[PDB]
Amino acid sequence: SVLKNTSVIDKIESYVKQYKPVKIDASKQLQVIESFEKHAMTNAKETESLVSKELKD
Amino acid sequence: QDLYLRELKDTKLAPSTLQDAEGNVKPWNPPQKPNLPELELQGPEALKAYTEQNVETAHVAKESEEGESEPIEEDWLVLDDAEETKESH
Repeated sequence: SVLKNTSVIDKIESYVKQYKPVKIDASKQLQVIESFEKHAMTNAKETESLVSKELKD
Repeated sequence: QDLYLRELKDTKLAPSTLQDAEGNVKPWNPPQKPNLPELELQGPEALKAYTEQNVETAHVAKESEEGESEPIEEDWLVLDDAEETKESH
């Protein structure tokens, strides 16, 4: 309303509203992210099993 | 009194056609119409950029992917390199 010669704001306001759903998130990592973890379980438990055995040994 | 009324009347003759009405302008040789409402209506967007930021170009964000979802050829190499580091660690 500060502009008495508006003529574009409704177009611009609609332009914001038509692109109001800009873009979704990208949660694509659901197979490789845990593959880093599957190596993480493998090596950590390999280490933990060894150190637990060796500390008593 | 009249000397104010007549100049008040004068405000209803010379500038009445200027902005109060749209009868162009008598004293001026250049016209008043093809400057502000057609040439300078795009003037604000003749000062800024057109068809890129007035349209505003609502652009889809460029999508970035993960590490190509190829763990086997790097995780073991990282694991092999982890052996190299921990010897130096």
